[PDB]
Amino acid sequence: ELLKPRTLADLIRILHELFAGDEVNVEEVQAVLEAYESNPAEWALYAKFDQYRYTRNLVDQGNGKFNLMILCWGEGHGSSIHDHTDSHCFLKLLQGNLKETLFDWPDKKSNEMIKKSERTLRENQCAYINDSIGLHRVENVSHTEPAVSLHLYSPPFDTCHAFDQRTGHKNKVTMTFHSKFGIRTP
Ligand SMILES: [Fe+3]
Repeated sequence: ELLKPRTLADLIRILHELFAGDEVNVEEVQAVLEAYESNPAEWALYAKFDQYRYTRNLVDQGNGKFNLMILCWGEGHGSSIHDHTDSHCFLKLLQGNLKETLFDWPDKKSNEMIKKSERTLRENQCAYINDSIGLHRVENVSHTEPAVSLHLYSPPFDTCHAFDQRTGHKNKVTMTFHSKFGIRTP
């Protein structure tokens, strides 16, 4: 019985219920993430920005079933084109807007990766991606507004691939956490 999360802490408790088992009801997880109304005071602790690139701030480790993290995107900050390491990946906007560009998996032949579509993710929306859907890039294209997003990955993963848009070639990257549980982790 999915109820509206009243707070971030309530959302986290609900997520622990939704991930108690071995499978993932994607539509229910997405619905509960979308139903949480972002309250900046509840997540200010995790919203630690860096001047030069986006930061990943771990919020909850989901008792091993998922990583819940907050990403903080300065103006003009964006990601690589990347995969999600055979995990579910939910992305909910907490503040601002992000541009999501979707790409197909490259072929063996070296070729330019041409976007398949793009969309603007707005405040409180929750999007979803997995490797079966494709690859994506996420970018804060704003010149004036930092963006903050809440990401849930299940199972948790510490590495993924970045893809060269000019060729489709991929390189393994290790995810680093800027902070964990509100504590800066150099
Ligand atoms: Fe992603």
